[PDB]
Amino acid sequence: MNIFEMLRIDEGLRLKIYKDTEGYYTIGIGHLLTKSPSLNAAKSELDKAIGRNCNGVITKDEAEKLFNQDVDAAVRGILRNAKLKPVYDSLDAVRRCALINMVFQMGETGVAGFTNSLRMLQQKRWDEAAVNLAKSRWYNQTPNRAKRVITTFRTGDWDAYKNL
Repeated sequence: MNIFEMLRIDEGLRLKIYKDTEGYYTIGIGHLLTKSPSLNAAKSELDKAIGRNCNGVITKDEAEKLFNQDVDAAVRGILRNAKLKPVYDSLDAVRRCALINMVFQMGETGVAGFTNSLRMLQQKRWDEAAVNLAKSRWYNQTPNRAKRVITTFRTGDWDAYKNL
């Protein structure tokens, strides 16, 4: 399993504009278009993102391209972040994937605010950090996905995703 397959399991694939768990306008493989309430603002972002007139609809191909960009940007963001980089560097390949998934879902900023868990992750206190990560809006709002990611940090392997 790899980062793309893992995220693709968590996010899904929709070729028509849709709403987030959060109510936000999205398309493809979890690509947020706008946090604005108008479908029209969304459409516009969409066409800006793709370089064509899409009329709210994209191809598989366009979805994966956006996905390639998004993943690349998540990793580069982690690398640039003073709070994130040190943790990322300290982790093994599998756990690195779990951080990357959090970053993709919630942005650099959001994750960098998980101060205490980050600390425990750096320290390799897997069980403690899993307990701390669960005490969040993130877990309460998207418990099945949060639990998959959390198991991944706890175990260091891909079993939470085997099922799926």
